Amino acid sequence: DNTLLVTGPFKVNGVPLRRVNARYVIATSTKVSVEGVNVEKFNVEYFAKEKLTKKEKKEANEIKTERVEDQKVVDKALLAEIKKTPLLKQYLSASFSLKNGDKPHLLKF
Amino acid sequence: AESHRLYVKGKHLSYQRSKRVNNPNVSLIKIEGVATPQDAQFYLGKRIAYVYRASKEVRGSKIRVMWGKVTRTHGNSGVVRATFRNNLPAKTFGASVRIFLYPSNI
Amino acid sequence: VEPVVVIDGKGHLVGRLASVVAKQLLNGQKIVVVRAEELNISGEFFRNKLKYHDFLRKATAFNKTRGPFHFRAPSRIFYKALRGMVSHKTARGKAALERLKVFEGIPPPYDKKKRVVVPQALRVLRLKPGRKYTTLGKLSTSVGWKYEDVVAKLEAKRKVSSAEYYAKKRAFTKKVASANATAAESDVAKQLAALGY
Amino acid sequence: AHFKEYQVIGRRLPTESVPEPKLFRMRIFASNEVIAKSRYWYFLQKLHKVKKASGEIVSINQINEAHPTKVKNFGVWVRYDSRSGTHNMYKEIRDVSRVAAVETLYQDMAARHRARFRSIHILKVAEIEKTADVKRQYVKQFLTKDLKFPLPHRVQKSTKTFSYKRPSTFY
Amino acid sequence: TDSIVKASNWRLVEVGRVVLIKKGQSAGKLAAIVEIIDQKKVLIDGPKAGVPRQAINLGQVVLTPLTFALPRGARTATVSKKWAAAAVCEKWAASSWAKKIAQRERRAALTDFERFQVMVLRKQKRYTVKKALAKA
RNA sequence: GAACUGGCGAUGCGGGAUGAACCGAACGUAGAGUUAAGGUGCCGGAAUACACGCUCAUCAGACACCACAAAAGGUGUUAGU
RNA sequence: UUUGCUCCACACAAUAUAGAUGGAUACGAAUAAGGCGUCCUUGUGGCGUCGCUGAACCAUAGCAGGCUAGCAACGGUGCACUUGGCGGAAAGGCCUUGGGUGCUUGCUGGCGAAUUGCAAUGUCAUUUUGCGUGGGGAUAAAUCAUUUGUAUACGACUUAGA
Repeated sequence: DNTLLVTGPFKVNGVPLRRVNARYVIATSTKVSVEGVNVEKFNVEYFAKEKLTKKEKKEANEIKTERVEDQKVVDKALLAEIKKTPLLKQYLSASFSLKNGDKPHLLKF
Repeated sequence: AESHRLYVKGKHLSYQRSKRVNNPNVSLIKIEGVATPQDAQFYLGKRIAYVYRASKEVRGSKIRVMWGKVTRTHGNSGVVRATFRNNLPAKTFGASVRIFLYPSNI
Repeated sequence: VEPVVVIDGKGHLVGRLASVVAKQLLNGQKIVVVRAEELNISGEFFRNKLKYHDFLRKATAFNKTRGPFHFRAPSRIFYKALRGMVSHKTARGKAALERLKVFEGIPPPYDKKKRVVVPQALRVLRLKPGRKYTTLGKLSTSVGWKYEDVVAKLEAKRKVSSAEYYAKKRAFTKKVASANATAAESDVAKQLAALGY
Repeated sequence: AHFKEYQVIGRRLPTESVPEPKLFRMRIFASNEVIAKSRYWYFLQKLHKVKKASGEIVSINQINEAHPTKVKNFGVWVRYDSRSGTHNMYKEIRDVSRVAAVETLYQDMAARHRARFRSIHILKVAEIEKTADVKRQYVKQFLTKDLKFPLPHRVQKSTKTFSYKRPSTFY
Repeated sequence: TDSIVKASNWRLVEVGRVVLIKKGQSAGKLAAIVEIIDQKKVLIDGPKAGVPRQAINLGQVVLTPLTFALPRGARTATVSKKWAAAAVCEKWAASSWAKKIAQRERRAALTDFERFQVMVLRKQKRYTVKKALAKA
């Protein structure tokens, strides 16, 4: 459904296996190789919300075990590729933000 | 860190107008940093949010948002034209407003 | 870009500075103008004195108290020139004009802050060398301003204190530049030089 | 506008009493072909008994400058109409090509005598092949040996509305 | 004693003066002034940088402190030969003006990972400099 | 007071600050784009654009209709014969 | 005037915002001249360097920024104190001494984050007021009425009265 499968990895910055919209990301020039990861398991039916009825109203106020060992399988294959070039773990752990004087039409990502 | 801004600041200057007749359906936005239409062409199609506060809590918040988008450039100095779902209230001439980086082409 | 912009009014042209500043206020930038006694007006001092006398003639005949007020201070002359360019009779104009305060000299809220200039209103960049100009403080004390010498004495005292500040600042920055030069040509310095810093 | 030079060659329409007319040629500074042909017919109506309905134009060709990177001195002879009469003038211009020289000539006449394009007639323009035939001091000034001069009072236009230091006009 | 004046020299325009094109189609290259048209415009040529031989207004160029020998009205083969002989391209590159230009375009060409890297390196350098700022 | 035409009267709209007649253009209700006449320092939407010159006024000058100035002069300054 | 008034701390409400979202980052003067460094005979001095814009400089990694372990230094920074100054133009701020305490991303590790479901400002600021606590602080005047006549159309003014 025209979505991008992404991961943090979850060990680095706490972002799980997820899908995002391609119009809501910035493709940086930083590139790592993801060969050696078996992502053909995931599809549109892998992420189902189990839609809620109108009667169940949350007045005041969990995770799939299949999802958590799938995350643990993929992120240990990603971090082995991360350890080759230096400072990528720190780069992926740090957040992105615009400082004073940053012009996004002149910035290269 | 200490900064978390993921948008570009801008100012709501005025409506689209002639010398004596204004048009509230199109607003004029000064994005900071850009001083030419060729640099302003990067920001076309980006979403704009005007974020303001009110005393009465409506749906869990006292902060209300008005959404819009950049449509075209205006003039020679990087001012852009913007259209909103409901037009900006014209007391916000000179008020700050947020230009987000989505929908991104990069 | 800034919360408050402090403009040193020395050497600036009155109309060009006022047309810059009025657009800044209407866009929503807070402006404070200091040293208003050192503004410049192009033209002879006698021409501008004649212009002010022509302005000073104009008053309401049946009651002078409700006529045009002829303010004499240089800051209020600048305020007149700027209120001419802001549509002051509307609520937007009043809200713009309350983002401005103009002073003779540099008061103690702003003597420790940073002063900027407007290069498109500077006299040395705008006028041809040879054209004659005026000083707004001289014109204003010719037409009736009473406080030209007390501002000069206060400005002399402030300049003495500021030079005492600047000597310490220069010594500190020479120490910092010496330490940066001696701590350069290390591996982090060469990597930063390769990366552009 | 930005001028170009054309040769325009035309003639009268051929009749049985006289075929092959004499094929007059003129050099016109104009913005384009239409203005060039209009000025050609204007000057031929001033010279000979012909008009556009009675004649035709056999050729129009752009003449670009032979050496566009040689610096020349041109002497230009001009008629112009003032508000009271018609006068002849001779002005000489140091410039790199003929079309640019007549462009600065049109600007110079419009600036110094308020003469318009409709009032200026270009009699001729010719390169002065030898120095000391230059007769005006404002162009003879630039022909001296080892000419050099400074440019005092540099003004640099800024992009920002606020500058954070007092500028310098050293060059 | 002896008479003292402040000389106040600045950057004469003459033949052989090296200029930097400020704006236009070249916009940042070097040229050499071949001849002087009038007070406001000159004929320049920039044959190593690919600037064509042209007349140009003096407000579109910036004069550099570099000068080399040319006769007036020299054609582009002689201009290129004397430019290579005087070797003014690396003499321009050795200046802090050209280093500032190169620094500006390098900082423009940095990416986000490189910006993270210079932030880490600047933190390390700031640590050692502020450690040096405790003994003097 | 006449002749030919176009208008106003009977007609709003953009421009000329302002105005029956001038310039542009004639009108169902809306959306998008492009312009006319007029403009782009600020009021005021839009270049304190670019280029060549001229002018310093102890009543400068600043745009058609249009809201005025002449004869005569000036080693003021510029360009010419 | 039945426990009122002010200040301090947080506790909850209400009230709005001419419009935070890394930092208003301090010589003066000249511009047909300067700034900085250095040297000397200290000057309107000699020598070197810089500008050609802030496209700078500083700051900037961590759950909107967590919980822990170690190394290297004796630095950097925040908070409440504390010593000494300076600042009256609208000072209400700037500098400094000492100790405490927290953090340190200068360097190397360990654990956590998901489900806000493909975005929804996704809520983090400061402005005023009230009501509670519990801890200090202090115990007045003005007006009407009477009177005066230096005042006066009436108000107002000037006087007096435990």
